[PDB]
Amino acid sequence: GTLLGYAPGGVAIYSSDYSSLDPQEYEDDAVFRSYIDDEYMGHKWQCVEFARRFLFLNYGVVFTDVGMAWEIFSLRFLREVVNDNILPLQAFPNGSPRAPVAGALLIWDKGGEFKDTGHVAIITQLHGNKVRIAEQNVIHSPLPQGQQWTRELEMVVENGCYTLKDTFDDTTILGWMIQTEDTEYSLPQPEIAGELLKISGARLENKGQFDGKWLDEKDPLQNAYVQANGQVINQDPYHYYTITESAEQELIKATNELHLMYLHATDKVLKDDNLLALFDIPKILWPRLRLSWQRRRHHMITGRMDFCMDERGLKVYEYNADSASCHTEAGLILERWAEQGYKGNGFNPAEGLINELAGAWKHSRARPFVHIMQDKDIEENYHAQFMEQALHQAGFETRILRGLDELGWDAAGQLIDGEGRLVNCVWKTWAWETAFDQIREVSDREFAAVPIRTGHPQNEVRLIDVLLRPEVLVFEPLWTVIPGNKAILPILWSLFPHHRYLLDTDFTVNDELVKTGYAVKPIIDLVKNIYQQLWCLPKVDGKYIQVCTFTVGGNYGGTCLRGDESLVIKKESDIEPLIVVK
Amino acid sequence: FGTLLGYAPGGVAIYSSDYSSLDPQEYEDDAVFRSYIDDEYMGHKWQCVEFARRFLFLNYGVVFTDVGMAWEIFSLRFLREVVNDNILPLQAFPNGSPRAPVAGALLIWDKGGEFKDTGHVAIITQLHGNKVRIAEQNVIHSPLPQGQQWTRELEMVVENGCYTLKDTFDDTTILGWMIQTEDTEYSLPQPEIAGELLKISGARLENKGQFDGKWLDEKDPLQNAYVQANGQVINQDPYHYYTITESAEQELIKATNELHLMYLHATDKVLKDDNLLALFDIPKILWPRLRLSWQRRRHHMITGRMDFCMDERGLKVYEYNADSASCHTEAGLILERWAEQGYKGNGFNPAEGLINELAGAWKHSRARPFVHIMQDKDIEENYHAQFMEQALHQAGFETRILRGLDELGWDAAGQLIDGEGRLVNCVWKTWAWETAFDQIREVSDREFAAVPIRTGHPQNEVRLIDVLLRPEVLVFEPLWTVIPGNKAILPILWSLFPHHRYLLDTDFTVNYAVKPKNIYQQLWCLPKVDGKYIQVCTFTVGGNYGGTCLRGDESLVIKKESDIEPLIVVK
Repeated sequence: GTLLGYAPGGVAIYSSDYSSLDPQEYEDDAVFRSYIDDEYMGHKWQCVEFARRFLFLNYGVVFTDVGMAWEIFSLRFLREVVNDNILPLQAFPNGSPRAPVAGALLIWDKGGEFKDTGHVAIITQLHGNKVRIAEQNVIHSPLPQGQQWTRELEMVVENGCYTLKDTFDDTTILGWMIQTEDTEYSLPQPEIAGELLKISGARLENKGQFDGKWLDEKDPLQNAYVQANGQVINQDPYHYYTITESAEQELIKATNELHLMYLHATDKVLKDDNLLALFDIPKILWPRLRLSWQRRRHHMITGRMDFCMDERGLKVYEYNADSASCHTEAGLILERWAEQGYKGNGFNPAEGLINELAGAWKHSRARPFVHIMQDKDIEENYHAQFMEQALHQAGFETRILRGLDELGWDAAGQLIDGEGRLVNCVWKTWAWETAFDQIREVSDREFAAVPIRTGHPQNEVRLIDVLLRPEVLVFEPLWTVIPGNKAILPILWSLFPHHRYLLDTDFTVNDELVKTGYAVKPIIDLVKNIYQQLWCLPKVDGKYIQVCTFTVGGNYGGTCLRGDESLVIKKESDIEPLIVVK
Repeated sequence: FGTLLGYAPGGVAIYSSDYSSLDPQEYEDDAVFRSYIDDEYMGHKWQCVEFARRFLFLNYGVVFTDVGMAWEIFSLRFLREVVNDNILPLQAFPNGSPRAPVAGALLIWDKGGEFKDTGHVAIITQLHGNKVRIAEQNVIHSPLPQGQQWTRELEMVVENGCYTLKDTFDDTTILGWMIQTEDTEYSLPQPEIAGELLKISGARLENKGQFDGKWLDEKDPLQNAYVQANGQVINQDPYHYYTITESAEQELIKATNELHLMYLHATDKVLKDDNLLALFDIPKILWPRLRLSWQRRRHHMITGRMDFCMDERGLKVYEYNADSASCHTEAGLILERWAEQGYKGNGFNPAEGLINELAGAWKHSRARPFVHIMQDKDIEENYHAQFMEQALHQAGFETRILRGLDELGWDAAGQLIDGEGRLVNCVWKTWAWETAFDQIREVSDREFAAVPIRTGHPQNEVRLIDVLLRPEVLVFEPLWTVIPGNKAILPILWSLFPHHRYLLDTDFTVNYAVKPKNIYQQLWCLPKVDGKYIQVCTFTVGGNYGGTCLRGDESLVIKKESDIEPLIVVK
């Protein structure tokens, strides 16, 4: 790219002339990711990337990384990065009585000059009747000296209403967005047609594509997967499901927003002992759990959100931020599946998974050498190996520890592995709860802190002795156990009452819950517990399908489907092949 | 020395502190004896106070003011939550209290017996029935038995609802325990220092002509720069000096640490509300960047200076300059010269550790390997810049001093560079932030989305604001440090800690000096001591105490030109 100049605040404007590139460079997709310290801004040097980066550097906020600029007009919040605050963002149509202001996002719908993507610019200066903007991927030649705008648009005020005129004539300006609590004159948030949220069944032409060994056993990752499952993804590989590109766009927005909503709920829980007590976490760990949250809220690498998605809308059921899995099936096995038998133009929405994980690890505070800790269990073998691939791609060295036998302490009481190498950075497949169970009887009135071992007769190291060791940096962080506990659903609801992605939930039976019908779930019959309005999964080609999204560093990492003949998906229920289509 | 004896609960290591085996001169000053966890100073290896701060830190994320001797811990009434700097109430209960000791409590010994002058501190690690197990450093000196995570067990007697603990030594005095709780029932009222000990005294040296010639070295660049700005002078009569008691210094150490946190809380309140913030006269265009600075760099302040009124009536802070504080050179170097050249008593200059405290702060900062020092073309700024450069060098940083803005330019990519073409990306400035603010005071936040700083110019003319507000430049002190030194913060401070012993009643309305929309504060004038009004000033370094110095003037109001006065702390 080329530096064209700077918008106010010292924000660089670049040319995204992919032309001057050869396909050999474009093989490493890390060179296209624009970052400011460890915060992903976007793709060099797109319009969306300039807008996030400008808002980030000048105000410390960003907005959900939607695939196309016209999509921004449907967002109703900006994310304050340092504390993850959700700030209200309003939309105003061109011709609005709400005049455009300095710093507003100016959005173009698709069409004309901005054909299929629409566009975004930042309004940088109000020069009387002209509206100066800065933007990327429109101008590609250096700007005059000292000019800190890319284009100037004329604004007309007639009858208390404001109308901007583009410099192009076949385009359509949707309007401007202002971060404010005032909703006067604002557009109500667009609602996706329910029909586009329907999950459809599909069938491949059966030419025996999957009759033999379609996963390669020689690839240790795929063979490890085969050792735990066989040459199998689902019961009938010729059957798969599709969702619309619009549904995926909605899943991408919901994933990002819900992540921030869960962090707010987690913070509300952690600030009140009466709420925290509902999560069944040993009191003795409370100070460390709180400590973890205060300093590592941004250190979560990956999680998984499960939804109910059909013509009625999108509803979250759960968010496992601690021990999420299914990454291998969705990011690797489904790719081989598509390769082997799919020939349409759609795509597997979890295709970008590995790359996204690598970026998270590269921009984390992990140590150079990461010990991967898994249980001696065949499914965990491939999950651990899939993550090891992402770690290596990001530049880390690793050692996989199966069970706890090779761990011991050195003469100074520091944990070491089998090669006598100090252990101080762990990525685990173990659920934290497994570690909690080892000290569930340690009273916080008797002990000042957890009496973990630092030496032992038979050099016997327990899981809890490594995870709670101050010198060991653990992923996922301790605080991640909060999100997945159903005790948080009533809290999430009180913080965002009647949110389009939430289900009415409470600790008591409301009058809303009686009229609506509700499920009683223990901290599971249908009608101390939580009560939630009923909202069962759609049944599609003989199975109840649940839509799942992966979060990676708090952002969307892809989507996959889980299906079952029962109305209740279990951890053993199958991943089903998913293809996103136009 | 430093032998690992075992661990207390939570994985906290217990080390033996056998100094003997080596140098005295170096145990103190060498950075190798300062215990840290990541970037947070824990203590002196491997003392009792150090183990208590680190135990509390690693296990709960909290610490307590780093007082000189264990027994003084008993007088503290709060713990500091490190991440957010919250002030947590801390209560003290005497031995024999109806308030029982809890696991995690600080157990303090007064001086006396086995704990001679220092007193002692331990943490209560386990309540095993009628025993109380503790962990501590600087008592045991042999490894503990395998798997034992306490250094001593002590018997507790429960007679009539009152708990009394018995020590294992028999010539000692256990003051009691401290618990972090908001419940004050059965708790000790915070000790008040007798006013007499807070008096500043005048004293004189035996005049043998020690100051007749050049007592400052003009061959030393730093000392010569000081002389070029002042002559061979520290004050008007170098045979005259002042003293304060070790007890007063102890009081100034505590107050300094507490007041820094209190000012951080008032800063937060200010930044959380536009109504409050508008009172500080900071260009509104700068507001989002100022808040970002506060949010991300609260722990990044390097050094500041608090000015107090101190005498028999108490200790009262007047101001905290967290942006452009000076006097470090006079207090940390010139007074060292002065004492050396003419003082022959047993006391010490309380700002003697200033240079080393600053070096530590820089070493533990996020400053970049190469730091440009930016100063204006002003004679007193020359020596302040060089004093700070010396601390940066000591901490491992490379530097280059920029005087005025002329050598600064932009390369082809519009990035800032110095006269040698090196990229400028980390600056420590002697310039006050307000000087830069002034350059963009007319930039409206209604017309411009952000500050229209230059990234190029017809005559390659770089302004101070074009550097300090550049995203790629990491500036010290951070932009938020402009808030503590503004008088408009005094009423906020008061509202947050009403009737606090170190504050002066101040409000925007009259509840009585009037300071310029006005602030009204209770009258409270500086004491006159040997012909001058004397102000007591402490340096903060990384939020911690870095020393004390005195400033005096014939007038009741000390000015920046006011003289630093030789200061000795004595028993």
